[PDB]
Amino acid sequence: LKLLDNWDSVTSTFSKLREQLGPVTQEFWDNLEKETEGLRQEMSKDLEEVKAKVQPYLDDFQKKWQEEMELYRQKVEPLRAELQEGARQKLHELQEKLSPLGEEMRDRARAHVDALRTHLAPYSDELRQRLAARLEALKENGGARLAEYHAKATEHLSTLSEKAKPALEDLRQGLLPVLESFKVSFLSALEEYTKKLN
Amino acid sequence: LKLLDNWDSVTSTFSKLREQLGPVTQEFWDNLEKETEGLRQEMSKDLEEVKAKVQPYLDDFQKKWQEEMELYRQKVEPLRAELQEGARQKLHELQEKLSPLGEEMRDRARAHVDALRTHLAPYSDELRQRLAARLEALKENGGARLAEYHAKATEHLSTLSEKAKPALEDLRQGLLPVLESFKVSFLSALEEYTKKLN
Ligand SMILES: CCCCCCCC/C=C\CCCCCCCC(=O)OC[C@H](COP(=O)(O)OCC[N+](C)(C)C)OC(=O)CCCCCCC/C=C\CCCCCCCC
Ligand SMILES: CCCCCCCC/C=C\CCCCCCCC(=O)OC[C@H](COP(=O)(O)OCC[N+](C)(C)C)OC(=O)CCCCCCC/C=C\CCCCCCCC
Ligand SMILES: CCCCCCCC/C=C\CCCCCCCC(=O)OC[C@H](COP(=O)(O)OCC[N+](C)(C)C)OC(=O)CCCCCCC/C=C\CCCCCCCC
Ligand SMILES: CCCCCCCC/C=C\CCCCCCCC(=O)OC[C@H](COP(=O)(O)OCC[N+](C)(C)C)OC(=O)CCCCCCC/C=C\CCCCCCCC
Ligand SMILES: CCCCCCCC/C=C\CCCCCCCC(=O)OC[C@H](COP(=O)(O)OCC[N+](C)(C)C)OC(=O)CCCCCCC/C=C\CCCCCCCC
Ligand SMILES: CCCCCCCC/C=C\CCCCCCCC(=O)OC[C@H](COP(=O)(O)OCC[N+](C)(C)C)OC(=O)CCCCCCC/C=C\CCCCCCCC
Ligand SMILES: CCCCCCCC/C=C\CCCCCCCC(=O)OC[C@H](COP(=O)(O)OCC[N+](C)(C)C)OC(=O)CCCCCCC/C=C\CCCCCCCC
Ligand SMILES: CCCCCCCC/C=C\CCCCCCCC(=O)OC[C@H](COP(=O)(O)OCC[N+](C)(C)C)OC(=O)CCCCCCC/C=C\CCCCCCCC
Ligand SMILES: CCCCCCCC/C=C\CCCCCCCC(=O)OC[C@H](COP(=O)(O)OCC[N+](C)(C)C)OC(=O)CCCCCCC/C=C\CCCCCCCC
Ligand SMILES: CCCCCCCC/C=C\CCCCCCCC(=O)OC[C@H](COP(=O)(O)OC[C@H](N)C(=O)O)OC(=O)CCCCCCC/C=C\CCCCCCCC
Ligand SMILES: CCCCCCCC/C=C\CCCCCCCC(=O)OC[C@H](COP(=O)(O)OC[C@H](N)C(=O)O)OC(=O)CCCCCCC/C=C\CCCCCCCC
Repeated sequence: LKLLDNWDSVTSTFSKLREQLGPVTQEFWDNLEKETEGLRQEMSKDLEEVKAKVQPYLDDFQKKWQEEMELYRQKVEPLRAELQEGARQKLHELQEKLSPLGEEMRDRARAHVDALRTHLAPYSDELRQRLAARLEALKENGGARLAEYHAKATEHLSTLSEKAKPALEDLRQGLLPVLESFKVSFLSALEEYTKKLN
Repeated sequence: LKLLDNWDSVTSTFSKLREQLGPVTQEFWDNLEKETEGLRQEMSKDLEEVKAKVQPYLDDFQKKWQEEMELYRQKVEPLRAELQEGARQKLHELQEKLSPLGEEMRDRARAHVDALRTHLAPYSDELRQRLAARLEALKENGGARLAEYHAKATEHLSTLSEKAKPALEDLRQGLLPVLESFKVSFLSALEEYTKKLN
């Protein structure tokens, strides 16, 4: 009955609020009407004058924009002409280098890579020797390491059997009564919660 | 209660671990010896050959570095001159643009700003006329709203006190017996809980 009576206090509040919301909206709408009414009178000024002035405003900016566009176009032509001539000259100077210095770079690259090839050839040969030596050393040792690891694993497993058998059985032998004692507490605890929560 | 039994089992596993550690580390060290010495067989040749590899490699790289460095002297240096003249030309091209177009942009700015002067000032003044009416409406509706809010405040306060009294009465009149009931449930709960956690 707690929530039932408490809800009544909430319901009455809603009723009181609803009876107040009426006048609230009535007066608020009334005040809003004056607000919008004023804004309407203002709209007949704001938009009216902004439209009456939008003509000379836009025409002014447009006129000047046209001048700006004309001036820009009157400049863009000779400017592009200068840029084009300059570009041709500058690009030509670049071509005067891309060709000789380009071939020079290619010719030097020939030597660069040729020396590299003549270096990589014996290098890789010796690298193969290194790999052969390293892999073989790691192989002979690898087999021993694997054999040793097998022994270590064998000893690990045999000792693990001291855990998988005795220790595990011991744990189970402990778990059994542990679970039983836990069952006792769990059973009573469940009764406890149920006795108080219901 | 049987933690001693479990702990002993853990102790046994620790001893078994040590029984492993001894032999395992012994052969592991023997393994490490094979690894260290084995790796040394590789490392000796590796390091010795590294000397016979890095020396002619740095030399080869230095040769290429010279070709590249000297190459850059016959490329970057003259190109710096080509680009210098090109930049100077471009700067001249730009200077002959930033001056006329620069003052032109300023003239445009003058025409736009002066326009904005007679476009923003008069408009803001008209906006002042509008804002005055807007604020006047807001002040009127605000004055009314202040009264409405004041009235509604008293109406809401009366409904609040009209609720607070009986609500607090019923709430306390509910809390009093409910607390006693809660105490009973809590006392029985605690009393029995300590019995299970005994
Ligand atoms: C059937 C279903 C029923 C439904 C349930 C309804 C029943 C609920 C019943 C009662 C609720 C009322 C709450 C208790 C009344 C508060 C009394 C009060 O005024 O108590 C203030 C104390 C703070 O101590 P003090 O400094 O005043 O005292 C030390 C004084 N010496 C240092 C200053 C001098 O507070 C305390 O006792 C309270 C604990 C500490 C308060 C810390 C402040 C917490 C603030 C905000 C938490 C907001 C979480 C929201 C964020 C979520 C984001 C997602
Ligand atoms: C239909 C169902 C609808 C849903 C229901 C909604 C729930 C509403 C009901 C209950 C809410 C539970 C909260 C009650 C807690 C008490 C608040 C209060 O009363 O605490 C008074 C104190 C006085 O200050 P002190 O230094 O002595 O206390 C400092 C003391 N210590 C440090 C312990 C805190 O205040 C403070 O602690 C800090 C507060 C400062 C307040 C300044 C007021 C400024 C004026 C106007 C702000 C307008 C807000 C508009 C929102 C409308 C609200 C109706
Ligand atoms: C201390 C005393 C404090 C005084 C407190 C004042 C309380 C008055 C305020 C609010 C009344 C709360 C009413 C709650 C009752 C439940 C109504 C209901 O049956 O609720 C459920 C419905 C439907 O579920 P749903 O649509 O939410 O879920 C959508 C999710 N799906 C689709 C999965 C279903 O929810 C809906 O109908 C959505 C309802 C959202 C409407 C909230 C009320 C907004 C009121 C005013 C807005 C302000 C206008 C002013 C601005 C004008 C400036 C000129
Ligand atoms: C939420 C927490 C965030 C808080 C941050 C913001 C606070 C700052 C305060 C206010 C700024 C809010 C402005 C954004 C306006 C909301 C727009 C919106 O998201 O709206 C949604 C509503 C809901 O409906 P709907 O979208 O489902 O339907 C339309 C769809 N259809 C086609 C499907 C059926 O749309 C409607 O109610 C329909 C609208 C009908 C338009 C009528 C226009 C009448 C003309 C003039 C009125 C005069 C105003 C005077 C100026 C006074 C300024 C003080
Ligand atoms: C007294 C009262 C006066 C005060 C007024 C002052 C303000 C007036 C200013 C702007 C209002 C615009 C008026 C609406 C009228 C038309 C709108 C419209 O439709 O005009 C169409 C245009 C063009 O479109 P079109 O390609 O079809 O025509 C191009 C076709 N030709 C090339 C192919 C041939 O469009 C446009 O002018 C669209 C430009 C606007 C861009 C909107 C997209 C926004 C995108 C994302 C929202 C991001 C929010 C970011 C938040 C972060 C903030 C930090
Ligand atoms: C951990 C052992 C302790 C070592 C110490 C004692 C030594 C014992 C003696 C010898 C060791 C023998 C080594 C054998 C281990 C190889 C494991 C392996 O080959 O694994 C990779 C496999 C790959 O998957 P798949 O090809 O079989 O499946 C694909 C299935 N499809 C395609 C078929 C359907 O995965 C599997 O077999 C999944 C097996 C998941 C194993 C989870 C073990 C988590 C234990 C500890 C993590 C934390 C260590 C940090 C301790 C910090 C202490 C401070
Ligand atoms: C002293 C200590 C001892 C010494 C130790 C060092 C030993 C290391 C040994 C050899 C180095 C080679 C490493 C990379 C292995 C792959 C070699 C190979 O078979 O590669 C083939 C690729 C394929 O290219 P494609 O022309 O057939 O395909 C063009 C296709 N389409 C046109 C559709 C775009 O060739 C490429 O990625 C390269 C061609 C693209 C050129 C890119 C620019 C590179 C910049 C500077 C030259 C750097 C030389 C340094 C070596 C690194 C090479 C990546
Ligand atoms: C001892 C050895 C010395 C090494 C010296 C090397 C530098 C000396 C300079 C020049 C001569 C060597 C030339 C090597 C450069 C050419 C790389 C190349 O063959 O490029 C071709 C790619 C093709 O693109 P795609 O659209 O046809 O393929 C997209 C189509 N799909 C997706 C199907 C594949 O790119 C293009 O053609 C676009 C070209 C963009 C330019 C890339 C140049 C990158 C080089 C260096 C910048 C590094 C900055 C790192 C900073 C660290 C400093 C320590
Ligand atoms: C239905 C509508 C009716 C109106 C309801 C009025 C009745 C009150 C009823 C219930 C309580 C509502 C809950 C208030 C919310 C708690 C806010 C809070 O947690 O507040 C304390 C915190 C703590 O920081 P602090 O105090 O050290 O810093 C203050 C900094 N200070 C000096 C620099 C400016 O403050 C902050 O987070 C900083 C924010 C402080 C803002 C103060 C606002 C001052 C404005 C006007 C004062 C008007 C009083 C007239 C009352 C009108 C009755 C009709
Ligand atoms: C860590 C990230 C680095 C990224 C850098 C990106 C920027 C690239 C832009 C321009 C190229 C670099 C242009 C470098 C110009 C050198 C500028 C210079 O004087 O630098 C000095 C510093 C010294 O630092 P310290 O901390 O040692 O001492 C600071 C000192 N006390 C102080 O108060 O300043 O040394 C340095 O950091 C610079 C080392 C220069 C050695 C190599 C000089 C290069 C010479 C020739 C070029 C040959 C090109 C070879 C490459 C071809 C391809 C294979
Ligand atoms: C009457 C029965 C009713 C039944 C109740 C059933 C439910 C019980 C469950 C929850 C209710 C308890 C709710 C307790 C809420 C505690 C709220 C609180 O103030 O917490 C703070 C403490 C802080 O401890 P620390 O004090 O040691 O502080 C030092 C801190 N680092 C510093 O620099 O200052 O944090 C801690 O409590 C944790 C560390 C505690 C250290 C001591 C830990 C000591 C723990 C146990 C005691 C020894 C066991 C003896 C055997 C008896 C059992 C048979």
